[PDB]
Amino acid sequence: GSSGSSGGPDLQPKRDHVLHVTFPKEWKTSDLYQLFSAFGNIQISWIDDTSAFVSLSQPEQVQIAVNTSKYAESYRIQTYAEYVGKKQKGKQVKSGPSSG
Ligand SMILES: CN1CN([C@@H]2O[C@H](COP(=O)(O)OP(=O)(O)OP(=O)(O)OC[C@H]3O[C@@H](n4cnc5c(=O)[nH]c(N)nc54)[C@H](O)[C@@H]3O)[C@@H](O)[C@H]2O)c2nc(N)[nH]c(=O)c21
Repeated sequence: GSSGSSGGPDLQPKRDHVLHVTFPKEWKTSDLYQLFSAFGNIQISWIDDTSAFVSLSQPEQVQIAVNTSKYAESYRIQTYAEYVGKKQKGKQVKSGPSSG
């Protein structure tokens, strides 16, 4: 990093070790630390009442969390790149996402 290098002059993604997580509005930072305790130390960055980003120390841990979330029924997990690739959310259709 700021020590003297960024990996190269290329413009590839920088979030391959980061997840996006979706949950009921009653979930807390403590439930998130409990969910991701399987991967050691982490970092958490909110974006709504019902979703946040979560950083992990390896992309292998990201792949394991994305595989294991298929069995969850009180939360769900995807990569940062999946969240970006689904940004066209289309949440409601009564008039449009501009109105709900
Ligand atoms: C602790 N939180 C926070 N949030 C959601 O994340 C948003 C950003 O929070 P934060 O990073 O702490 O930044 P701020 O210092 O800017 O926070 P702010 O002064 O707005 O005060 C906190 C807000 O978050 C709400 N909040 C706290 N605890 C809960 C909770 O259990 N559920 C919900 N749904 N909201 C909570 C407060 O009422 C206040 O408005 C933040 O704006 C919010 O969207 C959050 N979301 C969940 N589900 N759980 C949490 O533990 C938190």
